[PDB]
Amino acid sequence: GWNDPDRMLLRDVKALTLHYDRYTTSRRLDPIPQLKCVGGTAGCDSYTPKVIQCQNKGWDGYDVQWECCTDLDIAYKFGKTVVSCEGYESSEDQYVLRGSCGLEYNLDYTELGLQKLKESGKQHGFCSFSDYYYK
Repeated sequence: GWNDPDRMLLRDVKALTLHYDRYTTSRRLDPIPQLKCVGGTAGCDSYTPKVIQCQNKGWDGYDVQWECCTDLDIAYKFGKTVVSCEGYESSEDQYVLRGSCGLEYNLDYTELGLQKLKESGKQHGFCSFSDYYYK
């Protein structure tokens, strides 16, 4: 229904700001951290971001295509990343619950980082094109 509280069309979400110490909203599932390191060849004990911004590159009429950019040591990159929001009524819903979106990322060594296995102190801007998980 068009007055259903906290109901938003996923394809029209333009951007996200995700915090490591905040939880997602959830009605059907279970709140999770908005921003979570879930693995990687460098592990989640290396530097981890506290906030990540993601843009929906298809917000102006197309399917969702999340791009999440940050600055990391040149030793590191994001591996696979996954954005996921809670479908309002089900995982098949094109409407999602406001506040329910979150990012999971893996923190890998780059091919240069694998040579050294520690931080260089030099940084690079890096963008991940996330896969989307329907839930």
